[PDB]
Amino acid sequence: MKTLTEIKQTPKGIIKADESFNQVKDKIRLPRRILYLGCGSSHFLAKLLAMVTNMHGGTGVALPCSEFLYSKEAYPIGKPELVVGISRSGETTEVLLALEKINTPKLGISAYESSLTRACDYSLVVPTIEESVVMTHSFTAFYFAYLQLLRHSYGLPLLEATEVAKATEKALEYENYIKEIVEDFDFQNVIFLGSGLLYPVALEASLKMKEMAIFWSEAYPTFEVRHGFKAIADENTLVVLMAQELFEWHKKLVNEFKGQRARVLLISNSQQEFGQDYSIEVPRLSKDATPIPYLPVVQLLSYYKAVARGLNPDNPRFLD
Amino acid sequence: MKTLTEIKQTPKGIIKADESFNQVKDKIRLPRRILYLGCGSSHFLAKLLAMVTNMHGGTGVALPCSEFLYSKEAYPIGKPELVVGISRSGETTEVLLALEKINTPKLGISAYESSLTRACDYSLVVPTIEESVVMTHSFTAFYFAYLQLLRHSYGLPLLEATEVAKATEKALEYENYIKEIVEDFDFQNVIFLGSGLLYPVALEASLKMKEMAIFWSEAYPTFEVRHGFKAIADENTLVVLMAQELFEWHKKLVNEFKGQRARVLLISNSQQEFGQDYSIEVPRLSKDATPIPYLPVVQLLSYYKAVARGLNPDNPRFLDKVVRWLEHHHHHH
Repeated sequence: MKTLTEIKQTPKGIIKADESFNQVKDKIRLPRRILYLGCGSSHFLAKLLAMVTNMHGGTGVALPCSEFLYSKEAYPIGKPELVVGISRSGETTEVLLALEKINTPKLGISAYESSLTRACDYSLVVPTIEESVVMTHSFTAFYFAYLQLLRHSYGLPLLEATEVAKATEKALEYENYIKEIVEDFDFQNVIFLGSGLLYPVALEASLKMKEMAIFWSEAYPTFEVRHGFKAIADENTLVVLMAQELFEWHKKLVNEFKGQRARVLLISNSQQEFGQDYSIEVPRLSKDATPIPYLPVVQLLSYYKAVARGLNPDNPRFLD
Repeated sequence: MKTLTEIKQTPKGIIKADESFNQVKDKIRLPRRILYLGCGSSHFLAKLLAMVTNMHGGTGVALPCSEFLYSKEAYPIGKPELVVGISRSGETTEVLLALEKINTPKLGISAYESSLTRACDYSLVVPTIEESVVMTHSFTAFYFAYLQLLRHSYGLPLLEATEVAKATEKALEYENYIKEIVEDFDFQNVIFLGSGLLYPVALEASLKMKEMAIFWSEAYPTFEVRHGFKAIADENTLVVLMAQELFEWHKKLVNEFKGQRARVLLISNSQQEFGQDYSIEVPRLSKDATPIPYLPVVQLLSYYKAVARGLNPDNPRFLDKVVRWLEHHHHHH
């Protein structure tokens, strides 16, 4: 199955991403104020890219293309120096249409030379090929290429792509364990939790669940979940807590979910024993690269839950 | 049930909101750059307040208080001229914690004089009383109260509280029809849709479903749902599409959901035949005040779905009336 093969191509995708970055690094100088536009997974990727832009001392704003089209007055757009359009195919109509409205320099991110790249001042084509309807390793690949480009543009040191790729290899090693979780626990809904850069990862993981498994999935900033959303967590809920650094509040939060009889998978960059039901540790990376190894974990989890439900994640109902 | 009663108090909340505004209008001038901080319902309210700040030509940013505590560098915060903390009780620990780290002027929005109001430079206290763990009419009252303060600060005409309140009187007259939807369709999940100011209303509605009904509910910017999310809508799904203005893309979207066998409830300020299964027309208002009548409606829908499932929305399982943490990690003495 394509989806699984493509998830497992993640380490090679990082290497391709570094190559794509290198090809464009002197052609494209990312400015400080950047607007990011995408749909579906590419919107959650836009959010991630906006976050790292802020983290490096710029101003990053993301919104869905249709909100830019119909409700831009409601959003803190300001005066971006660059607008980034994102589409895996490069043929997403809404992205093309949003960018047509814009006279600002534009950059297109895609897996293909496409309408999108051909409509922009600049293009970052990351040739991670996916035949699945569901975006997997391309999300991660686009993210890494853009990370390097941002770092290069802001005069920061580059990351070591071999090191990042290796982190995703170590994450993919948890495949058999992830299978086991899906076998051990017949969960009926799932809550993904993350803060900062792990929040868009939570949003994307929850989308993988919807698309691949037609499943009840939710995503929240880590501690925000206590404020009413936790009501839907019980003995049939898996809570996937993702954190780069852990502190006493995460211990309490795991225990609060366990008190409602939910089971907790803790995914972290650091060993921490909070009594969680399941644990996956991924290698520590720089602050900005940190989310990268979490992606193939949640992609594998989503894939195996869809297969358990007798579904084909390569071509989901209703989806183009 | 206190929650029904409190939802029905929405008109009276608008008047009280107008009076809280009048009490502070000459003491507080809102600037152009404002950060909004809240949690749960008050976070979704913060998103609404940020949006109207942008609409009125300022810069409004909103994030959950815990994201400000632990991940603020990820957000386009900038250099706000005012930070607004929101908490119905005024005792939500994360609001106090976030505000303590801020040196800029601070405004507290609460239903009570409280830790929050004491910790801020200025306070917008709106005395809507709610006994339910679930926030309802206080959301709408705080919203209207702040909307006045923004227009006043920005030298704009004030809204007419009386007209806004009558708008919600009309919305509430849909109570019977709302039960009928619930009686009619045993839906197993719900998707709320809205664009701009109606998108936070969609998030809030979907939170009311979680809290009151312990139910599978989702919320999206209207046309964003098309990108993969629509996969979970089938014959067991109610799609609640809310829109001020209605156009051709709205028609195609309705039909796309119909083709998946879902049923559609259309809440709008007009009466158009788009193929929907259910229809609710709410009074038209100024563009910023437009979301106000939609709130009672989705609160009623959540309430009636809860009651049909035999649940108690005044005191949902697990939920805490005030969401708290130990505030000071060492008691200094």
